[PDB]
Amino acid sequence: ICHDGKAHFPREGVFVSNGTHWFVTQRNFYEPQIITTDNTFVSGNCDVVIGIVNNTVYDPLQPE
Amino acid sequence: GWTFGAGAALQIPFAMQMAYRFNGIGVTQNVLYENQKLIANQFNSAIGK
Repeated sequence: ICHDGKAHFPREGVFVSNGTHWFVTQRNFYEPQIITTDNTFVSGNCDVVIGIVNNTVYDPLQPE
Repeated sequence: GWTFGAGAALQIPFAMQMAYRFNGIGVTQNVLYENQKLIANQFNSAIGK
């Protein structure tokens, strides 16, 4: 997913959507969660990966 | 993938299937996602011999 011109990859799980929202989950059981900056890591710019998507990532507590 | 060995088959795109196997030996996902064309070409040229 692309947020602010950067690419974010999951830490342990996959990205899924029910049609209107995006979550993360483990690969062997259904247990959604809201994407934050704690369960993902960033690397590179946003013009290489194929199939990237536009969404938003929420900062847990530092700025709020 | 390996999900059809025990249970019922579950669909998954191939490119996301190779990332699992890359993570299974120690490398990270962005390495595969940033070198897709080169790896595909290498596989094709290796299997064509």
